Amino acid sequence: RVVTQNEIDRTIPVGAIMMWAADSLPSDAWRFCHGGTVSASDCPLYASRIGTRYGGSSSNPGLPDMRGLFVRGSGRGSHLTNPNVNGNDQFGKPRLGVGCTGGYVGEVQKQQMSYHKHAGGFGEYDDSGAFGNTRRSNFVGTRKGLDWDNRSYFTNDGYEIDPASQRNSRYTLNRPELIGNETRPWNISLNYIIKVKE
Amino acid sequence: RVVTQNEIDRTIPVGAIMMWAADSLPSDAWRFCHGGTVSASDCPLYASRIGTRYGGSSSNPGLPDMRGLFVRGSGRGSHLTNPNVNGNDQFGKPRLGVGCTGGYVGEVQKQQMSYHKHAGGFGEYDDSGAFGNTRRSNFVGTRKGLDWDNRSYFTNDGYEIDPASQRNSRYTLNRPELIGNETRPWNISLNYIIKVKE
Amino acid sequence: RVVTQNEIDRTIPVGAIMMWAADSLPSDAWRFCHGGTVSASDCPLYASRIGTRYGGSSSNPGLPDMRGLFVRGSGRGSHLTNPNVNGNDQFGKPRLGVGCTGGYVGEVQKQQMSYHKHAGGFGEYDDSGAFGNTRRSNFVGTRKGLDWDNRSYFTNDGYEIDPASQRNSRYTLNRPELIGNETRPWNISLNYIIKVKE
Ligand SMILES: [Zn+2]
Repeated sequence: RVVTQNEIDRTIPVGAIMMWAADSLPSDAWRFCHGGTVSASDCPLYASRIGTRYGGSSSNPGLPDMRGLFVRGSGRGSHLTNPNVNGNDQFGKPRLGVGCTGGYVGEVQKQQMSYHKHAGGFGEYDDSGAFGNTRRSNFVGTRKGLDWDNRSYFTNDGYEIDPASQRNSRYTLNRPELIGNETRPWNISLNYIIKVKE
Repeated sequence: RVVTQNEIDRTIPVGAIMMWAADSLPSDAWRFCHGGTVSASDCPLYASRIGTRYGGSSSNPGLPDMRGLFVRGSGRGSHLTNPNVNGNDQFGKPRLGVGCTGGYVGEVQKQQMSYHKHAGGFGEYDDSGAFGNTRRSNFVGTRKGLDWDNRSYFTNDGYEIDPASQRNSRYTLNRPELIGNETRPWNISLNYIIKVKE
Repeated sequence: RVVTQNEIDRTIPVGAIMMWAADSLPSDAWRFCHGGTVSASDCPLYASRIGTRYGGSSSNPGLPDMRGLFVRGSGRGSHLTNPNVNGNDQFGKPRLGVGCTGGYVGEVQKQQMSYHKHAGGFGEYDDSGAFGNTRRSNFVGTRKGLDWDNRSYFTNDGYEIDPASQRNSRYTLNRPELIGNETRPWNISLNYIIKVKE
């Protein structure tokens, strides 16, 4: 059977986004998601379906600016709402779905890390750590001079303190370059492209 | 040359997933990945290629529910298996590829953060921190009353303890809103759509 | 209007990447991003547009190997460059855009977490924590034997120290399975596919 023009938008609707493995595009059917605009007269289905939700004006609708961004599904689906990943576990700690959701379509979220604790390098005999404690074992502390009206002294920020040339295993906090400015998984950077006209 | 119907599935095969920049779809060729079902008689190539791997039944195959989820490649490829990002570094710490992999196709993984350490706000002269230590320098500790049969006292969970109105630089632990319920990178939320019929 | 062959590449250009919800592909128009190669004579537009940027040779151009990887947009766009997510906040801490960027197209980044601090389980009266401190309140410390030429003792790595069967709420550091080998958000694993020929 021979294919007609109405099947084009059916196959890839204007408004759709995919990835692109190079730096330039071969045709004006697609545009980069780099925050430009399109002309509404040039791209009437983009103007009608997307409008100004990514900025611009009705005459020159905005394109998404996805440079630097990861993508997640909008909303919160069955893998996140399952009761078995919500509520608190047997130790009273929230399960890993709690507080995790996509936004509305087009919403941008900043980097974040879950709250979490570490066991400290000092402590005492009583079961009275401000934020919890281990069982008693081979751990240092003092028997002298304890009182309970002090400050909590902060840990450092996870970067190394001593120079690499003077460290060994026990003077090194972390896996190499794990701590930095950004929370993000292993990833490849690609361009995102959006379909704007037939 | 004129295009025939067999080239449709060639160009975008049923089973393919991309992103969508709005809240509704213009045709029934695509469906949202929101965990619905399709009819197998309506969508025979979806029924044959995908079947019940995302749930549903043979008569009404399930759609993926990608709401709230990021996407990674299934498996573990050259960027993760390269020996230069595996094994231990010169300080005995596992390199950043270790333990990092995609799952099988359709597998869902929960949020996670790598193990890591911080330098503590207290310590002693001996090279005997339970979890390691720095070199000796301008760091507080006590010379009195040490013993080694105590508990380790936990750090807090990274949220601020004192109110913003009473903090300054040194009373503030973290970058603003960095700590929260979720580990995730900077991202935009979009819909995912799957091709279900011609 | 009847559709001709030149509209194929227009609709989905060779070089485009999307996702795939199964384990095999129905036609040779697309290939998995599993690090293979294609033949340049079989796939001349792939050879001309992509060349050897993902490896291989001019005669047999390489395919991306996206197995295990997430995707982010290349570059750094308006959501990351906005002055209101850069610079330092009122406490002198860098806002959450600082240091966050996509790479060049095809660049791979390793997992990372932002630097951050926790409040320690010990401290003293003076406003002199090496890495900061809270206000004075109900916090343990010693009044005896302080000096300032010690080491900083490290925290542990966030994994639990005591066995689950012997823990309760206050002996448990973290949300269940939050700490592991990998920093990554909630996600689904899928195949990535790239368009290589008409
Ligand atoms: Zn930490």
